[PDB]
Amino acid sequence: DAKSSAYSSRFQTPFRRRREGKTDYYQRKRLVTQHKAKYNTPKYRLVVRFTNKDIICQIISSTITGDVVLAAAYSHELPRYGITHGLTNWAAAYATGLLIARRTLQKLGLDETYKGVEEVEGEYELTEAVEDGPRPFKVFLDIGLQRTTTGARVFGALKGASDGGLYVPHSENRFPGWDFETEEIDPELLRSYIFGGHVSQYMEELADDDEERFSELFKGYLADDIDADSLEDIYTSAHEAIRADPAFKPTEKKFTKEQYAAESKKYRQTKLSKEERAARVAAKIAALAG
Amino acid sequence: LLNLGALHSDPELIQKGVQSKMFPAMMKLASTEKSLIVESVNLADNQLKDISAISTLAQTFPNLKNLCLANNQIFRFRSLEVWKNKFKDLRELLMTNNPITTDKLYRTEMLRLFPKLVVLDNVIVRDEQKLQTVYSLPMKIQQFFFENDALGQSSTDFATNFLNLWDNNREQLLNLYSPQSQFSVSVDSTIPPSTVTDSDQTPAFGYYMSSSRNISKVSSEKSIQQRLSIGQESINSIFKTLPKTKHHLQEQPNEYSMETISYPQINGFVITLHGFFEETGKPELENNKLSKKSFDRTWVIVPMNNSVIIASDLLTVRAYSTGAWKT
Amino acid sequence: MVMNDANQAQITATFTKKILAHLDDPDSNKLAQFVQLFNPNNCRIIFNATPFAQATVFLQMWQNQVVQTQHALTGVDYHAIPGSGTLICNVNCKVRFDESGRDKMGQDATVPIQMNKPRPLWGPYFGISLQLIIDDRIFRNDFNGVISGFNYNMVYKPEDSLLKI
Amino acid sequence: PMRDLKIEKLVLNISVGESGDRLTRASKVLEQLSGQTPVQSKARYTVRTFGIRRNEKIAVHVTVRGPKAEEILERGLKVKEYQLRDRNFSATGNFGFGIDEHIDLGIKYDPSIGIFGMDFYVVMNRPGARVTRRKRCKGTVGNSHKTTKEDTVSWFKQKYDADVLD
Repeated sequence: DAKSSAYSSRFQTPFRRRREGKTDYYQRKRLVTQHKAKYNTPKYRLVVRFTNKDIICQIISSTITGDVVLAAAYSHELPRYGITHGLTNWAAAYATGLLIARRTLQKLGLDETYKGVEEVEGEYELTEAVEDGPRPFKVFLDIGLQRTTTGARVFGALKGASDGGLYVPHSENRFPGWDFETEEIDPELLRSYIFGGHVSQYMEELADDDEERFSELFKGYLADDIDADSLEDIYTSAHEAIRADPAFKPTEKKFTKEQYAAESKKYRQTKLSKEERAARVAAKIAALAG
Repeated sequence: LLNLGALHSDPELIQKGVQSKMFPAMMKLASTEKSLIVESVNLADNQLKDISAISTLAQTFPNLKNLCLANNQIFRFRSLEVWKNKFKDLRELLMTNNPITTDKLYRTEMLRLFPKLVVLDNVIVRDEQKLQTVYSLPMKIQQFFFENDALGQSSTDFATNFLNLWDNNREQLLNLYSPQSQFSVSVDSTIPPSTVTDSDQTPAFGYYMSSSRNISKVSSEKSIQQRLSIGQESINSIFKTLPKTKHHLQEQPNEYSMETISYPQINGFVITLHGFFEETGKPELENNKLSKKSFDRTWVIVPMNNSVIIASDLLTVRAYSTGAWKT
Repeated sequence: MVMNDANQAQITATFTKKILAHLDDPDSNKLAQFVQLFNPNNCRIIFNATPFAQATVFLQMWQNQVVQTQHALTGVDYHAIPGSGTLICNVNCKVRFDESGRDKMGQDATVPIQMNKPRPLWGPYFGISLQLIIDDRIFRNDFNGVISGFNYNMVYKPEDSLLKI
Repeated sequence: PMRDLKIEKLVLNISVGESGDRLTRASKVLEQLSGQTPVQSKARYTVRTFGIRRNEKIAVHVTVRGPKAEEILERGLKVKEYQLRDRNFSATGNFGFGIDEHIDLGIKYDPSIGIFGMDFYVVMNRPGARVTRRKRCKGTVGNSHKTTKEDTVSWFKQKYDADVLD
């Protein structure tokens, strides 16, 4: 074990989020740093993250003592809107982007003047400003440590937020349907992905193929008795209900603060005093000497 | 056999003034000769303590049977260690007056060097009377056989007739089969050893897999039920499912190997023929076409006064290689 | 008359598996079980195209003159009929070889000039389409003397195999 | 339940002292043996005793994952007659060997190619080794989950029924 005193003296540790591997500080600097003549103006970023089960979307600004959330949305809040199955796919990413966009625009007050792109056809459209009145709320996309490929769900949530009505500056060549051999888009692939057509294509194809993998993988859709030609109506009804009731409601907890605290404290351990530590060392000395 | 000893004492080769790469290329020359047949070798005292120049002889002279290499000058076994499964059918070896033959291992490792040895240096290290029946087959095989000679004659006649009809036009499958005469069809994905002569590497029959009523291939019930054979309509469906192929039996009647028997439960007679089926044309229903591929029909026909009526109609796609008929 | 059900396919798969197990059972005491699983009353059994009459003598000569191998099953047939008790399958079997240079009974090839077995020394495999025509009463486990035809015919044997047919 | 000691990698490599037709030959050999296309490798530095300058190709290698790994491993153990020698086993828990005269591997006796040799090396692991290979939140393996020499020797002694001499 390379544990020299000189090595451990001269060793400089990195930052905490760098040692645990959760922050690229290069991109963090280039993303957070503001023009010094816009004095106290916050740069707002859209943090979109993927766990194994959930999608997180957050509007964050930065202060000296720590970050501040302006609005937030999760993929596990979709069963009050529709979707119960496939909570981390491209269509769910579009839905949670649209949800956080309508929520933030309603919270500011610009929801009735920046309606977004209703009647979505999968094209390319930046949120243009109005001739009179204000200009749209602009956010910058923050994707973190995830690689940029064509067809990724981070750009799915990007298109969801931009069609919700936030001005998020982007190009189109990382959208799934881009042809690198012609440098153009085919928006029918974008339409089918926004309505979840690849999952329906696989459902029909495996239904023609071996049904063992079908009954293993898509067993929730068989238990819910939802035909494969209903996923588009599911996504459309979810978009309508998202644009209808955008406000957030809490989970109505039973695990109150004192109850959850006392139960978790009774389950988990604690430390030991230096008096008992010196007693254990004295017992060690006595058992070693006798 | 050829003798390659004492070439450094022959005036036809001593004055020529040339040995290791010469013998390692003379192995290639003796393999490309192909009309001066030599089985054994005689190269005693070849002025090498190792076996470098005689290393490729095991691959070039794969019909080795004996070797006399006495008064050797070898003092190791690692030069001979590469001879496992190489000239392993040879049955005589002795390289005495040497540190490679006067050691201890000459009786425990020589049998490993030549497992098929019926002799060991003017002796017998194995039961050579029983080795011809234990290390090989006990009896031969029959490329064409039946319960009777006239049964084999009528079976080969109906088999060649059915193969010629399926080559010309199989549109009368509904008229060849009755209401009860059903069918079956399958394909052979996996293949044998790679050193099989002229062997198909993979079954390139990708236009016949959906209607294959094979049990352990697909895992479903309704899929094999739809791919399985009903009467005349689905029989003709299976007949036009695959690629039409003229019978390569009249070229190699030997490799077209047919067994036969009777059926006591219905007073019928069965014949299992197997030959090749090379498909120039294919199925017109919508890597894609066929390759070198074989076929085997296991029919069970019950005769009458008019003709015979089939009961089983089998189709088997396979990987084509040589047949077990030749010697 | 007939139909296309999963019963014949399951019977073909289970018969191929049970046949491979009964042929890989290398001991001599189960050589009666092969004839008892085949039609001990009356059949037609030609294994490797040999004019054999009764399965008992063939299984005895097998246990005295053949060791074990492996059987890679790659295709089956399923043909059935009505009013004839027909069920026909064809196991596409890659059958291996045994490099023990003897029969199954663990001999010593060395002529004695003066325990535990060796490694499972195998050889190159030969392809065959082993056809079994049996009776389809086994949908509720009735397989007592049902195989009317047992035709073992091959397709390709590799030159690397030890025993030469 | 999770600790299993399965096969992670089977790497086949052929190193050639020349830089002639022999590298294309061994490339066709590796593409015929494994089901994937191989990769040729450039020389690091210059030697002039091996006759090697830098930036020119020397060796060919390929990596195999999946069931073809243990298929190739069973063929190599059949060549090695299921015997290792208590070397060829790292402290980290990997093991390999080398095969002269590759004709006994299903490879035929073609003179247009000839005779080569090979090195087989097997990398072993346990489930949950993604923690050292992912990008976000990289970590380590704890000092009870690592594959060690005695664990590999006992597990792949009791399976494949092999023998480890000395």
